[PDB]
Amino acid sequence: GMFTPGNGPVQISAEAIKKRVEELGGEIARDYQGKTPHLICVLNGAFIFMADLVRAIPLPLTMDFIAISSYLLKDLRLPIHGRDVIVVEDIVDTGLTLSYLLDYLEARKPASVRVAALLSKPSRRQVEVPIHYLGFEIEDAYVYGYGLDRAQFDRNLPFITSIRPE
Amino acid sequence: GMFTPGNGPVQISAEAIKKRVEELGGEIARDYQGKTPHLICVLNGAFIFMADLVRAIPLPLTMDFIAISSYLLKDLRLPIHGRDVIVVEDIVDTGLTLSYLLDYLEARKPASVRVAALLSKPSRRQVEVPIHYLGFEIEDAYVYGYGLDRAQFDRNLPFITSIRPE
Ligand SMILES: Nc1nc2c(ncn2[C@@H]2O[C@H](COP(=O)(O)O)[C@@H](O)[C@H]2O)c(=O)[nH]1
Ligand SMILES: Nc1nc2c(ncn2[C@@H]2O[C@H](COP(=O)(O)O)[C@@H](O)[C@H]2O)c(=O)[nH]1
Repeated sequence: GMFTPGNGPVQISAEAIKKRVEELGGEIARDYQGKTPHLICVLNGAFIFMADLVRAIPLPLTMDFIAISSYLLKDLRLPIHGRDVIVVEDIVDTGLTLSYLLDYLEARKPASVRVAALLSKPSRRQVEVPIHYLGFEIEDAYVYGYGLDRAQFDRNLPFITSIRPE
Repeated sequence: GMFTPGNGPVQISAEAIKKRVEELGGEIARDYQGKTPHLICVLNGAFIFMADLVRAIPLPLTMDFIAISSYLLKDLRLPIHGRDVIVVEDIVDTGLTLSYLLDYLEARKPASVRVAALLSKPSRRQVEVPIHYLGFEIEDAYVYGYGLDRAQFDRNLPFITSIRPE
């Protein structure tokens, strides 16, 4: 029993991920100095990114967890009105899901909204959505690991890997 | 801006936590060899423990996330009937919540159910519940950090700390 990488074109080590997440955390801490952000994790794929990210943000903050599908499974529990909100996503593909979520959150009138996403495949972008804190921009490929699944499996791989289009 | 420990009687470093979680992961991997566990994370407090734990279990597995309160906020999404289920909890206090959850899960007839909890305060136990994979047994105190909150705050501290009864 060992963690094995797929043969896809995208591969990112736990160490590389670790270093990038720490930089993003430091960036957020700096940008939100003097404030109390409310980080909203988009389940299920972003829960590991969320876990590592928050531990790299030396600020007083709160968090929530929600589920959403393309075209809202889990609702918000804490108020976001007037809060400085930070959405934590796993990967931005077409951008549809994030687009719906941002409109949903904006309807409640938060003080501000910024987005943190571990990955982004801009060649697949169909709706322009903002990503203020991006881990890595990658080519078009189906990735998995580090929270992201492959038919519900492989969310436990400590690294990001992928399969071939075939 | 820096992570600061409270003055309570319970203090556990990120390093100590890291080492213990890795041992538990190795234990699960060994016990569940040849099987495909389904880990159910009890939100919100156990999401960091969950993130680190799964990355220390070199086995094919699936996961889900649910919310529950003393005396069921977020429901199950994946089937558990016939599955070898592992509940991932943050801390066992009176044991009431875990007791309800186990009965809930058992009603669906899983193949087996085992429990992993980062912490346990047995002096506060009112209902005997099983913990097959325990991180640390601690004295009675209100802890926070590493996913656990203090009025919704401090879930981001990379270590477990606590406050004084006063
Ligand atoms: N596991 C995995 N999920 C993906 C990938 N690309 C997109 N997704 C899923 O699709 C969701 C939204 O994609 P989008 O709405 O931007 O098209 C993401 O949050 C993610 O859960 C991928 O390459 N691997
Ligand atoms: N943050 C924090 N939460 C606790 C503590 N003790 C109990 N809880 C919360 O209460 C829930 C269940 O407690 P129980 O049902 O065993 O009495 C736990 O899952 C946890 O969320 C504590 O010391 N600190």
